[PDB]
Amino acid sequence: LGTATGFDFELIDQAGLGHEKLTQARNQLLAEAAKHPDMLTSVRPNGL
Amino acid sequence: EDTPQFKIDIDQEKAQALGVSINDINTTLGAAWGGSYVNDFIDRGRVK
Amino acid sequence: MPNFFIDRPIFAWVIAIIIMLAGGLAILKLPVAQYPTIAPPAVTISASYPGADAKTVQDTVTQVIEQNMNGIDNLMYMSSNSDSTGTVQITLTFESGTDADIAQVQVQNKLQLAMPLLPQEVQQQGVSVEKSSSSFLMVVGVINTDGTMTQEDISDYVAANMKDAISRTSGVGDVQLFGSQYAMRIWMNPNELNKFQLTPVDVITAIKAQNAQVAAGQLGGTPPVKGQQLNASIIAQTRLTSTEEFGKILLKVNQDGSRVLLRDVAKIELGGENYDIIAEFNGQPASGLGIKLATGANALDTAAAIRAELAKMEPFFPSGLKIVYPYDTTPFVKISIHEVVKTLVEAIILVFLVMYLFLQNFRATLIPTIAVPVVLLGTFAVLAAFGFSINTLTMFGMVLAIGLLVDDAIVVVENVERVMAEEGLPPKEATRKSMGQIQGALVGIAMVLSAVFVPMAFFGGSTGAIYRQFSITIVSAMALSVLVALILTPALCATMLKPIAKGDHGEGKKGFFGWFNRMFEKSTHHYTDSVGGILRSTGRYLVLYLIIVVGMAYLFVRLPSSFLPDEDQGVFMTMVQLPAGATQERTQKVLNEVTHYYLTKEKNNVESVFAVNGFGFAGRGQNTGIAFVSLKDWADRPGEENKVEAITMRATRAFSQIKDAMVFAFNLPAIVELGTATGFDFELIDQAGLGHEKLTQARNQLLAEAAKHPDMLTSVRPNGLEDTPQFKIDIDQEKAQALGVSINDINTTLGAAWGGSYVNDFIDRGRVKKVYVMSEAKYRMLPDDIGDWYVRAADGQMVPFSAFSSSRWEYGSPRLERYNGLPSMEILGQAAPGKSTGEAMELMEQLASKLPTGVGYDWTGMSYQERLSGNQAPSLYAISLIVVFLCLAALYESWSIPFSVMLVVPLGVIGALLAATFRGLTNDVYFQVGLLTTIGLSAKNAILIVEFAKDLMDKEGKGLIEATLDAVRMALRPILMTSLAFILGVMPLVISTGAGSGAQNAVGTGVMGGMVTATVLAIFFVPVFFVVVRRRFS
Amino acid sequence: SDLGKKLLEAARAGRDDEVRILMANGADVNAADVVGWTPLHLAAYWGHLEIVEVLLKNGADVNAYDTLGSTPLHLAAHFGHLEIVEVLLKNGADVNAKDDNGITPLHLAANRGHLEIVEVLLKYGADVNAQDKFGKTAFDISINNGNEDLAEILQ
Ligand SMILES: CCCCCCCCCCCCO[C@@H]1O[C@H](CO)[C@@H](O[C@H]2O[C@H](CO)[C@@H](O)[C@H](O)[C@H]2O)[C@H](O)[C@H]1O
Ligand SMILES: CCCCCCCCCCCCO[C@@H]1O[C@H](CO)[C@@H](O[C@H]2O[C@H](CO)[C@@H](O)[C@H](O)[C@H]2O)[C@H](O)[C@H]1O
Repeated sequence: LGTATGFDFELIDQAGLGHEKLTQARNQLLAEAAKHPDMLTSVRPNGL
Repeated sequence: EDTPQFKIDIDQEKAQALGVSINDINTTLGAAWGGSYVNDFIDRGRVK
Repeated sequence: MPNFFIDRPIFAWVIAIIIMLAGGLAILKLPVAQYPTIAPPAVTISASYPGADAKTVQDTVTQVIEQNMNGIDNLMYMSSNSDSTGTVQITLTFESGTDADIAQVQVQNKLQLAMPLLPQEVQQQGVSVEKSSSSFLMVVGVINTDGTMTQEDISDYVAANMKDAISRTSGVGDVQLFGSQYAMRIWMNPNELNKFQLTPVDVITAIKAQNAQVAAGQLGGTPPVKGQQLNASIIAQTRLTSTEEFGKILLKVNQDGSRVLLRDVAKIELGGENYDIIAEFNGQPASGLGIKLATGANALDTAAAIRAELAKMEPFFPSGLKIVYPYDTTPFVKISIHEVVKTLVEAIILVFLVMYLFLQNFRATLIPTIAVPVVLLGTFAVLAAFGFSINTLTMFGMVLAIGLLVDDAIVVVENVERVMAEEGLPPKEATRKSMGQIQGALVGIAMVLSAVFVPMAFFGGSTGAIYRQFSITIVSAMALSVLVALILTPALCATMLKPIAKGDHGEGKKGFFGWFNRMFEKSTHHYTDSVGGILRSTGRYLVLYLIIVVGMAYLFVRLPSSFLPDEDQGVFMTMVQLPAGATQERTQKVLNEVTHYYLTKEKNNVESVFAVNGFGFAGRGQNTGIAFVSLKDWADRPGEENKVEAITMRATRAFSQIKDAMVFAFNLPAIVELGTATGFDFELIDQAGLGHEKLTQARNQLLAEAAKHPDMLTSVRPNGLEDTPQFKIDIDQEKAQALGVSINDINTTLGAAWGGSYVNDFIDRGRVKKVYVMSEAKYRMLPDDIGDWYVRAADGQMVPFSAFSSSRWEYGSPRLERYNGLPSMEILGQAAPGKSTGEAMELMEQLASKLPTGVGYDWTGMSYQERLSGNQAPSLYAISLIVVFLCLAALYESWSIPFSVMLVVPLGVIGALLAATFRGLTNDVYFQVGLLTTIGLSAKNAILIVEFAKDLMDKEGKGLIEATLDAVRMALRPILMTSLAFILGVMPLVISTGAGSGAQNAVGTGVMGGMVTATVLAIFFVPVFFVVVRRRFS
Repeated sequence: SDLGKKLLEAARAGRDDEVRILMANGADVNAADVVGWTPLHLAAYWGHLEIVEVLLKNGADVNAYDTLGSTPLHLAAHFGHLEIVEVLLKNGADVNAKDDNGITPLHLAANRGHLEIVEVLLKYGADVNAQDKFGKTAFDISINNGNEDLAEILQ
């Protein structure tokens, strides 16, 4: 159940786009989440 | 029901006399008429 | 509840019928086997490396598997041994109550993942994971009398024809072939191979090419050219099927054009996979099938079905082939069941006689005749419900129950007959009152007897499993007897019995019964006068009690102890160990003498001798062998002179004369599954990588120190083999590379010729079988033959093995043991006469502490079980003793009075110990259960006397002595009736000389002797106990 | 013989008291198992110094050879039994004894790198230039094993 009021999210490659396209899609979501400090906090990847 | 079968006999004595290895005969015959699974490849980011 | 069913007799019959049908149903569905699952779940990993030494097997297979045996649940310990036959066996023993299927699949799964780490030769042969803890139902022997078939010829037939059919038979759970099916044996010749400049490398390469299944394809296969009409599969080269085809295998074509075939450079025949074991049945070639019983199957139905299937095969056997049964365990199960029915039939017959002797009316003799069978059938229903089976232990459990089932029947009926004779009430009113006196007591007795036997089932390991069979059977039988005593027999008594006039004691009759009634009435007044005099001087009888209690303790300590009694099983073994380096032929000559002795000097005892050359339990090799002696029926061997123990002693002494061989006979354990279970099992562990040689020196040291204590330790020897001379050959790498000879071709030519090589498979009459290449005997015997083998160099020149090799003699292990991953050496031994096994372990631990640094130890098998069992015993006795008190304390409404009942325990134990000590028996399970039952009924007798005595004081306001004298008078008849019937009931068990007598003797002796004292003493001591206790406390 | 097989076991196990009793009863000291190993061969192998001396006192063959030509000195030198090597050599052990391979006690000693034993063998006149069936000397073994200490001794 982990942290109290936190979430574990998974961004999936459905069309077989590629790692490069998925990293860009991740960055777009990370950047759009940074525009919402009022709701979302410490949104980051668990990978390298 | 019982099916007709095409029995093919490789004369290994004749093969040796002509200088042909039985491995190359078995592979040629095997790969040609039956097919042969060589290795895998990546098709749009999936092993096939 | 008794009142409820006295007014509702048909309801009481319905419950009795419901119980009967449940029992009758249970009897049909109940599993039937000699013994239940005693030994803890054990999974054995078996692998094979053809032509490999113990160290090659250990360092490439055993160690690799051991390291991967992780993530497996409920493992107690792991043990393995690697021997010079090229065999390894890793046994993983699990916690008792572990699912054997889950245990095996978890072991199997970890092996599968470790398979790619093993040698290619071991992966070819494969690695078997089997439940080894299971035992054999019977061993079917297959022989050839007209000498037309070898053991290989017989083995192949059984495998190809008989095995699958027996495996399919109803109730069969496992079938192991005692031998192997045919293999295509290529017996290579080095002189012929060198003549044509060929090697075993060429022979192997050629077989792999010309004996193979080649994939081709299809005509008109998909995707096709549209318009195609026919689609046919293409068949190419398939496997060879005959010795002829293998003979025509081409190896070389010469310059002149002449062809070199496999038959030119080798002998080609169908033979065995290995020739290590030679099996003979009365000197004739033999194979066989080891058949195990399936889970829940009926042993008697299974064996009958196996014989039925073999009977249908009989018309299709080749001439000379015969079926023989050297080992069969069903005769025990059939006799164990028959003697149970016989006992309980005689028990009902005996009650009838004693009931009519005292009560003298057939109406009263039929109440026990109905009640006893009802409770027995009831037990079978509870037995089935708890997942128990009909076995020796559960069957003798019911024989030991009858004394307590019969008692309930007599006590109820007798008490009603007395009340009618004394007060003159009608049967219905008499039963209501009679039950009112005993109903609270019987419920109290039920709770006490539970507290005696139930805790005994909560022992752990092997001993706990054995005790649980007796515990549940007796507690179930006891429990149902009380329900039938509070439901049926009250209803029967109220309806079936005939009224007795007030003061009618049968003294008005004539003949025998008129005389008997006068005698007994006079004897009762004589007895009550004796108690009156005993109670005037309680002081001296308290002294006499302490002498019995001290006398009890004395005998209990001096009585030799042993888990189970040695039984004449109609089978025993003769171990044959020859010196280090001794050959197969030399061991056969000794086995022939053993076979000759048993068929000559024991012609009237021995049926057959199964001579197995090459196999031993303590290790394998050409220098070991065992002869399995199969005896005639017990009825065709009268007296102790014609018994296993007598013959064992005669054989041991007879074979003492034989030179260069350690030959001796010995009986099998009571439970083959469990093992020896007499002595200790010690493991000596290398904890700091000391090595084999250093672990040998530390072992010799421990053995030497054990020999200096004959007073404590006896027969303390190693279980494994000793180091033997082995032919070390050093291949010069420089010389090999110089002459242009590869190491692969050198190590293949050596390994293939001398060791043998499993090349590939071929199909013999629609059966896939192995192809082995190996040197013909005469070219792989002596070190001179090493030089006769040639290997081709790159330049095509044939170089002899002597050119690039050097040899010497060294010593090495032909059997390397490992315990829990670390190198070990198993040491067996036992406590000296008079000494306990526990004391012997204490010293072995002390001696082990003074061994060199890095040398550890551990307790395995029976030793591991004994220690964890010994820890439980104190806590269980305490629980058992506390609850007995608490139950009696509630029954009598007193903290003090319970002691009067609990003081009778030694009165029954002294008689049992006197009987056992006199007859020369041991403190075994059957005896120990015999004590608990003797204590049970002796307590039951006392409980009723104390209850009656107390109730008379409480209700009618009688004095202590008045009530006690009145109580013993009323209690005399039913005590004598119960004792008389039960002592006569266990008479056949004591005097039994034939089959399963060791069990019956242990059962009967302790019970009969105990009952005699428990009867004679209690009637005089119970009144003393109650009086002495009552006087002290208030 | 009976006692011959008991002495073979006694000599191997290293039971000095049993060997003593066997020498008194007259156990065959020239007794040999299937491979041709005498009690002295075994005593030398398993490193039982006291029994080697007792056996030699009772006329045991010091230059006894097995079915492959190896002597007790070969075994004593190979397995690094300095005390036993000296006793054997004092009692007239062939220092240059060749097995069927042409291997000597010096070769075997040099191979396992027993520096003390090598110098004892050379003291009693070991042929340092002795060649086995491959033409290898104790020196050729020393440089191949990479034993700098042993290399210096053989110069
Ligand atoms: C009909 C009514 C009677 C019901 C009977 C109920 C049966 C009792 C259930 C428990 C059975 C197991 O019994 C249990 O054994 C373990 C040992 O394994 C004991 O544990 C023991 O540990 C160590 C072992 O050296 C002892 O020093 C210690 O005195 C003891 O506590 C428990 O104290 C005991 O409760
Ligand atoms: C050890 C062998 C097995 C025997 C087990 C012991 C119990 C059975 C023995 C027989 C019991 C009967 O023996 C009984 O002894 C007592 C001794 O106080 C006698 O009592 C005797 O002393 C009392 C006073 O103390 C007198 O009042 C009485 O007149 C006198 O006979 C009883 O009259 C006799 O009947």
